[PDB]
Amino acid sequence: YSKSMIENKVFSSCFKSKNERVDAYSFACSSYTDKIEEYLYDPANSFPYKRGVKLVPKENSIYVEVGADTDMYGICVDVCEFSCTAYVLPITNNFEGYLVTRNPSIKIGEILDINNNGVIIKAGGGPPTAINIYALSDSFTINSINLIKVAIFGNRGLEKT
Amino acid sequence: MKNPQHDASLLSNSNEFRDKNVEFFASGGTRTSKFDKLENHPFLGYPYKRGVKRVIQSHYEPHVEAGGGEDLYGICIDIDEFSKTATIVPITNNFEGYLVAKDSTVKVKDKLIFNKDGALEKVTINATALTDAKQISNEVYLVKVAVFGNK
Amino acid sequence: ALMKNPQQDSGLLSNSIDFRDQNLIFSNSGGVCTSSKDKIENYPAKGYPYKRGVKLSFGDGTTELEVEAGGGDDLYGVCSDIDEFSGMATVIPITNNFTGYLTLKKDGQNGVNPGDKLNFNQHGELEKVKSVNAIALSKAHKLTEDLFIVLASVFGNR
Repeated sequence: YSKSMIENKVFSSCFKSKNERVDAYSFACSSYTDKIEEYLYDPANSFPYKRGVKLVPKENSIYVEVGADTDMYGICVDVCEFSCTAYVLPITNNFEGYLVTRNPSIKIGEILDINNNGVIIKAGGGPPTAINIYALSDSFTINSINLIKVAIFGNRGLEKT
Repeated sequence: MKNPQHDASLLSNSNEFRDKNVEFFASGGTRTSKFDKLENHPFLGYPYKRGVKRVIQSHYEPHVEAGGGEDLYGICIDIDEFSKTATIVPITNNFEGYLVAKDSTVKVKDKLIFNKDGALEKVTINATALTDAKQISNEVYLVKVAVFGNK
Repeated sequence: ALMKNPQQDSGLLSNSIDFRDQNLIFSNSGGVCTSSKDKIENYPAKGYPYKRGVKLSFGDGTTELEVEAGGGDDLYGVCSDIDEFSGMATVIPITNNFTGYLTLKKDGQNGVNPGDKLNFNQHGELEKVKSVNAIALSKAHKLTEDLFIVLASVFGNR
């Protein structure tokens, strides 16, 4: 898929709850001194936008591919499809923003984990979580893709259950 | 309180430039970089110079309170009483400064963990003590540490 | 070896005609791809921890702490540059990710390939695999019979 996604016959119809857009600005709270890196991504394997990515050093360049929490390099916050370039916030930096999830029913304050597809899921799935992820809001569906506001702050000392 | 505002009748003699920085009112850190990330958050209690955890629930936005362990979120380095806010250095950012210690047992070269009350106690590891615990007043002990994360 | 710059002089003038494979020198301090928002510290240097993992070393108490080559459960950062006149070592904290050329252990260096997970030994040398996330992005390059360097990306603690 894509982020921008088209001519319309008519325009689409308060200030509240207007941020529920797939192409919304990922950082709920931004900050200067946040490190952002550029990498290449596979244009036919998996679309890394708003997903946890890992570094795959290929024979021609270092790419980023959707990955699990065990081998996560960071979070892909934006993509330039013209150059097929992914922008990554390293895991060493804090993040507070909207990410792609696969569970349409997640409550606030729950512990979360990133799966092999770079997707937010409940931490009770069984895999030992290695990152501190907490749900700051209930998951909402855009009609279909599920998004959720999360706070990610570093790695977890001892893997939980 | 960070700055207990009390009126005095005589000026206090302050001329020596040594042993003047180890005090409960000295906010911030001993060494600070321009590229350090700071976040202001609503707080409950008084988590000043302590490890802070983020508590999430009329529904209100998540706040922070003194805590540690698996729930450790950051360190409170400064406080504003009027706005009832706390400046926090996230756990992903290293910090060097004086923090609250549980007791006087902490010495140099000691690995320290944030307890459930946000105080540094000897042994995941979170900090390495740089100096011995010093009693500012009553049971308040301040220790210089260099936070590096969680093991 | 024990100096970032070649201790001995040279009897030749550089050609400076090609642009490929010119960054393999040991004097290439700093990172290869650096961000302006990187937190950088400096510390007194005990030994020569250049291009190695550095850990805190204390004394009796009469003198301030310093940094020495090391790793494992005591790793504190990575040294990327050294000012010899002042004896000062530039340190990038482990909480800040780094990408650059680092010293590689001369044991199984041929087995090191891009994508191989690495870790720091007790002497600050990168070794093929625990608690520190480091990934090799190239192969080992030989500068001296005992000196090998590898491009690595360190991105925090496991």
